[PDB]
Amino acid sequence: IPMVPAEVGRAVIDPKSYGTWEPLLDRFDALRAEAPVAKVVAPDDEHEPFWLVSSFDGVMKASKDNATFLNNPKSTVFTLRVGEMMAKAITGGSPHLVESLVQMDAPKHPKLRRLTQDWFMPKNLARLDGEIRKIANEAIDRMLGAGEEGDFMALVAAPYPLHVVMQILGVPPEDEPKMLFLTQQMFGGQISQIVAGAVAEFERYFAGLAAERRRNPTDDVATVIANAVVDGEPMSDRDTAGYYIITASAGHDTTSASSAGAALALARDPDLFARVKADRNLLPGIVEEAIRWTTPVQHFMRTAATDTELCGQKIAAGDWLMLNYVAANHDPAQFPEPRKFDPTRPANRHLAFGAGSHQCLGLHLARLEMRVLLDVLLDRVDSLELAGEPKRVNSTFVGGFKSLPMRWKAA
Ligand code: HEM
Repeated sequence: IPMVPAEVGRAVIDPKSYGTWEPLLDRFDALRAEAPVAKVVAPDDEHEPFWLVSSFDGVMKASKDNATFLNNPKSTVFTLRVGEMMAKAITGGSPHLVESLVQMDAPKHPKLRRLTQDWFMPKNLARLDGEIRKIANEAIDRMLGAGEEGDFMALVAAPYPLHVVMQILGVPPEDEPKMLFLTQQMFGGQISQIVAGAVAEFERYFAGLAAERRRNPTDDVATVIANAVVDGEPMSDRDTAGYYIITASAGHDTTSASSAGAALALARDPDLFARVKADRNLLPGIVEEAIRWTTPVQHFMRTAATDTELCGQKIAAGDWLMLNYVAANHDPAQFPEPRKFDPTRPANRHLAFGAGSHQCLGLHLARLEMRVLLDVLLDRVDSLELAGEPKRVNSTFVGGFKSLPMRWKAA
């Protein structure tokens, strides 16, 4: 049993390691080369032990072997023992606050996933070009309305993807502060009874939204969810609400982070800014690299179903494991100069969307949201730059930017 070095075991679980970023990257360089599958054990037992998987190859094999590496038995995100208890008191014994797609395994998982799979294809999403473009123009309206200076997060990256996800879920605009509470507080990085209450309110709320989409079906994803048939029957209100909830929470901060990372890289490299300004076909490479370079979803966990080996390391039945995508996406085995923001890297070769049977349902939509936003930005600004220091959020699960002060000149 290889052990992670003590300092690294402390760092990998610390939200501030992700805000800081660089030192953690260095610790992954040293760890991944010596022991890409290594045990993290807390000296005073504040969390259950887990295997840190730190190489691209480890995360890739772990991700693809969904029969061996399960999402349901244990919390799907790293948590300290206290958070796990809190979750179980809130739900009456499950570690999953809400139990949605990402927390399920076969046979239930693929049945529910398959429901929206067609809707999430590029083909179908291309029908939302206009609706997204309208929300991007609204985002850039706010940017330019602020003057020649302001916080890119507050103005553009934070609200925009949430507006897009409200639009595809049929959430009315006046319910925006409820959705933000949902993605910023309920999820995001006797209080048990208020969270239990709030969960139940969201479920009742989404059950009603789904009722309306059964009466008045539309082209959006809420309609697909609401009208689903599983095993000859409709989905329960719990599952139906679970589907709305995951779409919104998987869809928001993640796309905020990569949108932000893309604007950051454009702001810091004005020669690249000018080239994509003149040739928008450069945009897909930039989008893809912003997702890799930011790695908005920083880890997911798994539980081993059975005794197995990963990278020749023995893993015992019921072992908890962290698939660390930050570590995976900065592996020099796959990425030359892993640190550099490089838009010339090829598509569909990073692990920011994971791989295997849970691979991100929304990855085409995410990419599309970013491409559209950036196209709009590029038409409407002649010049962009940083006006202060970019700050990362301190969180272990979904990361991103707290603050992104910039300065620009309106085209
Ligand atoms: C840059 C933006 C995004 C990133 C980095 C990202 C990342 C991920 C990752 C790593 C997973 C788990 C994959 C695995 O376990 O192998 C996932 C799952 C998922 N994502 Fe995305 N995501 C993003 C955007 C979105 C968007 C915009 C939506 C929809 C609006 C979405 C919907 C989902 C859903 C429903 C799942 C669960 C899939 C399943 O369990 O089968 N995601 N995402």
